[PDB]
Amino acid sequence: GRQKARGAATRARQKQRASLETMDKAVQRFRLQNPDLDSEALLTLPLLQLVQKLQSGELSPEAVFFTYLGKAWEVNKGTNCVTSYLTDCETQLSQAPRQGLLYGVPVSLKECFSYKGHDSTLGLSLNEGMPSESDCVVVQVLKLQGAVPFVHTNVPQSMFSYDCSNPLFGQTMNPWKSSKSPGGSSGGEGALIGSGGSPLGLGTDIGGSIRFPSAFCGICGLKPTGNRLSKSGLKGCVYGQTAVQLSLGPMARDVESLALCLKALLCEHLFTLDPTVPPLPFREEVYRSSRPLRVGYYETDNYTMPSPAMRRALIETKQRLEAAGHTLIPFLPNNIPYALEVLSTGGLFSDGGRSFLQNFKGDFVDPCLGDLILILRLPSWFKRLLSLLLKPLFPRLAAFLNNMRPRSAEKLWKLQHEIEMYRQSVIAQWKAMNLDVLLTPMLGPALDLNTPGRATGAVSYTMLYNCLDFPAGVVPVTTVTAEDDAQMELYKGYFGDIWDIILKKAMKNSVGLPVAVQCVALPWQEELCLRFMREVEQLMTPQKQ
Amino acid sequence: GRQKARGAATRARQKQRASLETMDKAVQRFRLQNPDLDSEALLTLPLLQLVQKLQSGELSPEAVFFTYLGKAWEVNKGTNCVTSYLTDCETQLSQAPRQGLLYGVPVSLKECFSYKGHDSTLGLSLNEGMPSESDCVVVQVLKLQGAVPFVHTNVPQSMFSYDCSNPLFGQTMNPWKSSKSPGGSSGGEGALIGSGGSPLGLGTDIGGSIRFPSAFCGICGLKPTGNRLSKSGLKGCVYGQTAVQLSLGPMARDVESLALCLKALLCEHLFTLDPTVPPLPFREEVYRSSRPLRVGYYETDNYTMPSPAMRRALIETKQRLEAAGHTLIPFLPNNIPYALEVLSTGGLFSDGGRSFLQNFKGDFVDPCLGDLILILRLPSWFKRLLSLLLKPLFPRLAAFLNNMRPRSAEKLWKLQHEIEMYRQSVIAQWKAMNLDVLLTPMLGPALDLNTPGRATGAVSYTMLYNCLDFPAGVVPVTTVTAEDDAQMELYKGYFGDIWDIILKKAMKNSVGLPVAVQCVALPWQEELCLRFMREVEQLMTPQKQP
Ligand SMILES: *[C@](O)(CCCCCCc1ccccc1)c1ncc(-c2ccccn2)o1
Ligand SMILES: *[C@](O)(CCCCCCc1ccccc1)c1ncc(-c2ccccn2)o1
Ligand SMILES: [Cl-]
Repeated sequence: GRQKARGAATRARQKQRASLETMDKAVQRFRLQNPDLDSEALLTLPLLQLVQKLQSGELSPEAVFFTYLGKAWEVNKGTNCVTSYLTDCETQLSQAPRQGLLYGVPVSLKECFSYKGHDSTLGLSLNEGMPSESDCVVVQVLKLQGAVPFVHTNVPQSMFSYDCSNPLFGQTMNPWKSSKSPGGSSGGEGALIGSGGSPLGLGTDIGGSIRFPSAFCGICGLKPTGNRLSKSGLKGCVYGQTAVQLSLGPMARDVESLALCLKALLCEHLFTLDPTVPPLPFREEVYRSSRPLRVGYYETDNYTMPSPAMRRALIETKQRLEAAGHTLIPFLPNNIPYALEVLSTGGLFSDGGRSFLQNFKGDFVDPCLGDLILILRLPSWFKRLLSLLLKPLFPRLAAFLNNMRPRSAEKLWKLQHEIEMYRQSVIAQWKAMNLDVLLTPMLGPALDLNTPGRATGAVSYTMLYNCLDFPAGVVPVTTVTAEDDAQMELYKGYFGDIWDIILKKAMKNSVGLPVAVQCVALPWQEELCLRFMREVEQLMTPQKQ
Repeated sequence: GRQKARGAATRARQKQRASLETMDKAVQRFRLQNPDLDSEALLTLPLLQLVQKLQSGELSPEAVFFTYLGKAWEVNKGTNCVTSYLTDCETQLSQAPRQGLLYGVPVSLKECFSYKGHDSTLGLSLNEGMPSESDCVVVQVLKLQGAVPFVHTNVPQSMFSYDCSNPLFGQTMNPWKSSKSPGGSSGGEGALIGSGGSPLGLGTDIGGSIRFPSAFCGICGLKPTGNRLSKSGLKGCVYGQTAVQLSLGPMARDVESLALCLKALLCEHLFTLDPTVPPLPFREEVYRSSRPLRVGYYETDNYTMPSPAMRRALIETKQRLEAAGHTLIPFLPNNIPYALEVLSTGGLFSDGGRSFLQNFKGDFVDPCLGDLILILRLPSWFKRLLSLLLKPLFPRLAAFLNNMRPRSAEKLWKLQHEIEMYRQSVIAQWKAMNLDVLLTPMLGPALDLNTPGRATGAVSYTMLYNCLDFPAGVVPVTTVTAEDDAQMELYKGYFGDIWDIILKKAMKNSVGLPVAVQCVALPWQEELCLRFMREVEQLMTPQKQP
């Protein structure tokens, strides 16, 4: 029976179509009244300058809103990144608090950021036609800071994916190349911000879901420490999994934009609306520091062989940092295989997938999820026998499979404790070399559509820091050259298993696509992390001031 | 076989004896050289004044250290609160950083605060002769702030108890009345600080273990939000249970001492030594505020009927707050039975007790734990059958028994999510009435020895805030009167089960014993919480000296 799933799809498509139609009408009505508005001047302004002109009165909020609405609508045509037009938002426009740190700034939202009167489907049939009954906390704070949230953007079915397709709204494409994934689970945001259609957005990230789409689409993203920001009111599909913690964070065209966004969120409105978040205000002094940095670095995690473009990105950044006076120290977190295979996978799937799979009862399984659902459905004894068979030839596959089995509360306790010990073990490493920050590769360039679901190993660069729960952001530093792309033909991977084979093929045909590096700091050091991101932005892409 | 347990007891008792003997020799040697030191003047100084005089140079650190060491040794004689003399600590004395916020202050440590070269036994055989390899983080911070940690103090076997006895170092007694429990699991500290033998100490608290001993021994304690202070290096016996988190916090003779101790701990040293703790510095402006407060309150949680002393303590505090200009708003957190029976008990024993019971293999089970170990050992089906049998008669006993069973990772996720939602439910309730703070009763007067283990129900007043993970502190406000004590003979309890019956008997003969109220704020509001504790202290113990 798929009648219910087909009904949901038909309806979701109707709403998305209607929303885009409403956007078109609003944009045309505005343009007829403002024939002389220099829209490209306004669209190309960096957020900081846009904000200052909104604040001075030089730009009206309406001019900014409708110009950006027009561009969002245009870029959606080739990306399918927008799922819904947040229908209140013009009335919010007219009432945006004037002294707010984000006054007059349109902000895009990953679909799971609950918004009153709108579904947060996550691409699942069961969530369709169940509108949210209030704004989640961070949407409330944005609004109290004068921001104007205006679209929900697309995500892969269930959000447990670094691709971006679902059976409801379909497939989001990379704005730089249609055959490529925008990444995700925050892929809508990546596609939208990456093509100029929103100056600022929020995403979420449990295995790389802010960082993948940022990297793949050539923009900036920060995954803070999990509890730096509020997850109150967020839509999700598994509840009470605390071993590997969700984080929510900003995505934007530059580092300053992420900094401003954090500064606006980390205010009294957030702290009182959600007392469970520690009231740590944005430390501007740490963000603005120009002190030389002790920067740890690795060019590979020995788990996912990096692409030629990834490796060159890393070495060139290393080199410009050295040239600017920073100390670059080789550093690799210990026991990565164990963090990924036992701690991260086990933490994410301690119950064998059963809670997660309830979401798919009755539903279609998007092709971009691959065989994940098929695998999770297998009984525990079969996952185990399969694991023992695969171990000698494909130890990685064997490891994930074994750790995706159900267990007792007793074993989850043991797992939670190991996560905590691992965390302190890397902190210890870090302190022993006296690092300030850590520079790593970031998976790049964008994989072809429907391949992230088949290259699970490639999450190693990002998931490590979900497991450690350290702040981690990504900055675009280069684009893939023909030379980089030709060298993929020599890429073999460290394991030679199906994940390596698919990644080889998936990263081909990527000339001109953006490639990032990743910046990490210790827990609660989001300001230092951003300070480091700002430095990399400056040295590698000087033109983004 | 208890041959190993007996061996560990014999050794631990030798060490304790040797420790105390070393303390005596050091005290005697000092006193010989300082015949004209007014030790009572020095002992009776409040910590803030003591700190200032250490800081000016008017009192030497040696004077303060040895005078306090002498008092500790004296009060131990009738309390058995000291398990070990922290042997480095005279060398640390000589090297204590002069600009440190706690320069020259002797500090007592609950035995689970790891200290280089010493066991943290927790009263368990299996931890004896396994000396800690370094100081835990908060001990390091204390030392970097110029403090001088000097004794490990006693705890009930495993710490999972609000009495204070174990098979290794034995039973700690209340300094006010030796037939009474000092409370605990931080009972050593309560007994030591409560009789004058230490001006400041740190304890831990997962179900009330800072607040019970503070309340029972007539002193102050704060249980902060769990992750306000670093737990790195703390000794425990259950690993990876994150549903109901442990919290560490100060104990002292007044509120200002708690404030100073939090201020000294919340510095860059702690934050960089344990990056997992959010670097929230102590907000003095919030602590020193004298704004009128919206104070929620209840005289009873409808779970544990309060003793007459508890209820009067609560109403008199309510009344003085109103007299002082604060708004007192009736308020009771919703669904307390659920939070205690399902959320707290389940989170604490999600695995049916199996990890916890590992600690007791081969060991004696201290009488003061009651039947806890016997009940955890019971197979799951039998816990369940027993529970259905008890349900009609004793629903409370039935509930705990049912929620003490093992479950899957899947159900723990559901539970962890329920804890998180309940937390938000109470927060919403709290915001709906626009409270600043909450005033509740606090269990007591001190129960007789070996009865906390049989009055599990009486953790209701404190464990609620472990479950909610709100900062909660206790302040002494009155002592039990003849009239309060006479009225316990009419105490029936709300359930009439064996826990109500034992509490009635256990609080008997308590004239003169201290009785506290409890102060709560929202998560991360330790400064507001302490501000409110200060106000109750000012109104109810006006003769509490500066
Ligand atoms: C996003 O980070 C997910 C990226 C894809 C990670 C797949 C990891 C994996 C590991 C082992 C086996 C298979 C796959 C992301 N952002 C939000 C969420 C999310 C998911 C579910 C509930 C709430 N939030 O994932
Ligand atoms: C302390 O808070 C314990 C107070 C007693 C709580 C008993 C609650 C209970 C009993 C039976 C059934 C259900 C609930 C305290 N402080 C520290 C610790 C501790 C214990 C074990 C390991 C580490 N820390 O308990
Ligand atoms: Cl936290």
